[PDB]
Amino acid sequence: SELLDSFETEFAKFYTDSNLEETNLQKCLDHTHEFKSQLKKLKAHLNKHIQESKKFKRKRELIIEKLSKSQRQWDHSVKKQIKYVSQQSNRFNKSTLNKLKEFDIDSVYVNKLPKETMENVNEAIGYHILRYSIDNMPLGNKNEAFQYLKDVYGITNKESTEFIEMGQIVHDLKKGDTESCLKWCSNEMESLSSNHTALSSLKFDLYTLSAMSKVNKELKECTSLFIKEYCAAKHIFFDSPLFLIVLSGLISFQFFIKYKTIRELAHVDWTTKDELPFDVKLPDFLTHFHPIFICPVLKEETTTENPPYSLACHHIISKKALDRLSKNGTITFKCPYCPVNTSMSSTKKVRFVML
Amino acid sequence: SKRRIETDVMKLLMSDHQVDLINDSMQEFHVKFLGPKDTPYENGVWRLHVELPDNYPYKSPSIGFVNKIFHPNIDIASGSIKLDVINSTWSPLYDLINIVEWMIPGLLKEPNGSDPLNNEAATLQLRDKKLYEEKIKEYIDKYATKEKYQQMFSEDLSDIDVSD
Amino acid sequence: KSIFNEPDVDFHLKLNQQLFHIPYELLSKRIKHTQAVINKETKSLHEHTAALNQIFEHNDVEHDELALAKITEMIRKVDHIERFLNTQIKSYCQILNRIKKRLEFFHELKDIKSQNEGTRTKLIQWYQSYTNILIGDYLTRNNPIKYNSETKDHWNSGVVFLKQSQLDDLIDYDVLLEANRISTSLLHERNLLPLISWINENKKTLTKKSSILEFQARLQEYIELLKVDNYTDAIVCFQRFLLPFVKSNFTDLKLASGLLIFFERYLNLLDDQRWSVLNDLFLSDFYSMYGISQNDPLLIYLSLGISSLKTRDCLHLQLFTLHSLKRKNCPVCSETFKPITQALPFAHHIQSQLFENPILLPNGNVYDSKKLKKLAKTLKKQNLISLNPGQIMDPVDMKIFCESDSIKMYPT
Amino acid sequence: MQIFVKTLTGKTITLEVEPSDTIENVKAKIQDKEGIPPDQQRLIFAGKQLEDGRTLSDYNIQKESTLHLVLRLRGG
Ligand SMILES: [Zn+2]
Ligand SMILES: [Zn+2]
Repeated sequence: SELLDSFETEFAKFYTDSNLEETNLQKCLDHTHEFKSQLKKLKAHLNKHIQESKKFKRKRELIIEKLSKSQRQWDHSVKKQIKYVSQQSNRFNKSTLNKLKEFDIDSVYVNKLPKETMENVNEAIGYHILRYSIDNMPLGNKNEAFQYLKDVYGITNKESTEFIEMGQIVHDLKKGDTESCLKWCSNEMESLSSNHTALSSLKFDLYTLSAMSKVNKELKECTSLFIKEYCAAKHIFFDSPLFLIVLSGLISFQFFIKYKTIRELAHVDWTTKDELPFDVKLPDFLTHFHPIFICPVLKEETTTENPPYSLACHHIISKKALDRLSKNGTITFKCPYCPVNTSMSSTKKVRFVML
Repeated sequence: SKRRIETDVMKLLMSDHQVDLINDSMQEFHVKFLGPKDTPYENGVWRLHVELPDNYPYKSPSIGFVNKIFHPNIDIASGSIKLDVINSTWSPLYDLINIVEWMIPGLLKEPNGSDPLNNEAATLQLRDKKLYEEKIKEYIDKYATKEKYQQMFSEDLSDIDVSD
Repeated sequence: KSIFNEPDVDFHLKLNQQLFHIPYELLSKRIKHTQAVINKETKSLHEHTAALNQIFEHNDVEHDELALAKITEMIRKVDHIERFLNTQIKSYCQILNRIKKRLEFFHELKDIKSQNEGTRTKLIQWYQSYTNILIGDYLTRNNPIKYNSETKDHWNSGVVFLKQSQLDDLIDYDVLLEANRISTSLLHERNLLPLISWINENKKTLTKKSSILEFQARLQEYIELLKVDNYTDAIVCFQRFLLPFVKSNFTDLKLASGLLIFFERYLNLLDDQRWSVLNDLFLSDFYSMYGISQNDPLLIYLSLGISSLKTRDCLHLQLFTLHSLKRKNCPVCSETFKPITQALPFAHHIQSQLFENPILLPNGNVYDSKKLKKLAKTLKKQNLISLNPGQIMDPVDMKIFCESDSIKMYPT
Repeated sequence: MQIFVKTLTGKTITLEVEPSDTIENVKAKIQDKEGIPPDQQRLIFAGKQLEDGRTLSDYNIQKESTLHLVLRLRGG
């Protein structure tokens, strides 16, 4: 956006070129080097003159004058340059970094994590590191990577052998050999609980790659498909939960900051402690995990203690809402959405389940 | 049931609607409203006073206009809105954002002259439908525009070689 | 214009500003040090050239030789200052490069967000790098420091993770290491020596901001000098360091003077919680000095993310059927995150997230027609069970039904 | 072309329709997918109520629009 452009334009003043190679202090260095140069030159002249003296009065006067003329120039130029460096630094700070202090992230941190649950934050980090950044580790052969992980990163979680084998077979596949992947797929095909269509497609991809610019795309597709199939087969998370949680936290930041403003503007009270007041909108691949039903009349989630009930013509409302509308099963009523009367012939607790 | 009232007020707040509580009661307050574009009520700005009964979901809210608006089914001495959906065809399913954004423009775009609340407005609506627009613009001007809302509310020697 | 509702680049810049606040502090320190020392050296050269000019007054051969010796000394001094300036420039360029790399990173983000299936993957990779930065910063922040016998350079799990993941320039990992080293020295080693050196190095800034840390450090040293009876050293330390604080604080000094021979006024003074209270003071001052966030950012992100997707129903042949349910991949249901899930609040949903075309079965469950038919077809093909034609089977509560007993449902 | 309709509660519905299709057909489709009788059911596009006589081609559509489902209101 525009602020990033402001940073990028104000930062370039630190250097003295468009290529961003030379800083400002190089002027100080060159001035000092030049000063030493004429000091050396004037000393050699002094010696040529002394050895001769063993007309010259003016020849000595030039040396005397120059030897004090050079020092003043060096002093003047050097203090000027370091000042301009200091002034430029202060100007950059004031004109650039003072537009960021308005937002303090620490103000958002409410509902802090308990101090006794750091053994889980350090356990999810291990899973994420094992899942994603395992290929860069100098693990080498097996049965020593265990010691490497336990000593460097301190990773001692259950899902370790599977990830080590996965990394090894992926690295082997990266060299073009497809014996390991084919053998593993054929072995997995034997059981009566594996997704046969995905395994068959992966086998077809391996057969096409084995027959063979175009290879790189096929190699990447086969690698990604093997990753997905193996993660599904071994009952582990394809995407680490920590990544999804952080990605949700970003969006939650974006909406919270706004809610706090509407809080300072108009003073309102939210009396339900266990539920945060505002609302957050999440992408498609972060929502449909549990069946969520919001009652039309009460605008509240539906819980096992407040099961949903279906009316006469198959609308769905809460249980306490149906109790209130038809008081303890005494009178009848119509839907709050259509003119069809309803009685105690309403079906039992409807249960929503995601397939 | 305060949860429904709180959720509806929060939904009103999180949008661009300007809501002002009175003594922070959370059950009665005021909402800013802007006229719909197409209708002659285009540049008008108004303020609504709403009050939510304690039995809110099953009892209709009380909504009125504190400014002045000309309309057959709207009072002139006050702003007592009168339409069936709020009065007798209210189901415990509509919301405050819903009620405003649906049935305030809905009533603005469909006056009914069978049994009006403003008799002179009904007579004008039945007679002419061309000068009614200039009247409404007129009354809007004298009682509720942006301004009215703002008001009421040397020799260089030679060269000697040098040592490394 | 956000792809999956993500914030704009300016919000990302505002969100983690320590990355730009710490290198600036290092730069300011470098410039201040250079300016001070170079002014001192300039003054020395000025007095040197005054003395030399005085030497040239007498037009004698011996005085001329002395002048030549003086010029040789001047050349040596200028060579020394040249070497110092070279070192300072070398240090300057690295700190500039840090901000250069961070700016390039955020510019790459902006370029990604300014161009949808192909673009989404690039954003996902960028956010993978983002979470890697956060994880590395967290690991560097709180993880015991392991000393190196070779090259005697401190290192940690966060440092090696950053070095290996090629995110070296995006995190300082050294000012954080210094904070960790001093804090663990205070908490466990009880050394208290590194804190004194840090205070001595940064005395002017503490005095300008008037933080009560130097006095507290001296008081803790004096108390530690009385747990083991060294009365002469305690007295000399009192008279050398604790005296100049009479104007600022007097009751504490009087109490310290009273503590000279060993009353609930003394359990606090000799308790062990004072080691932490000196750690908290030091950490608050350090983070205020550099600009580091008072809390671990990863913790804030987790706190928001867990409560943002916690639902009400979120904690309450056979193998394939059990794996067929789509509720067994909730990121917050996993055994790792369960206690945090219980601690954090629920979520506020204003719309019902459900599936497309529900149908209700006689038992009392509502399913999706197309998904249920696909599951029946899959079960029939792989021979997990024998079924009559035109029949469906429900996963939970093992049972079979026909298509004539499914009633349409209308969620709202 | 597929079009979206937003209801009072908030639920968004996607549905298939042709430019030659009548508005009565759209109301019948919404009846099938919601269960609300078409007589007490109105649509709103660009702030204008739609009549049964006119078809979908009378009002311009960009093949991906956002209609609004509305109930019946009357003064008195
Ligand atoms: Zn119904
Ligand atoms: Zn869950």
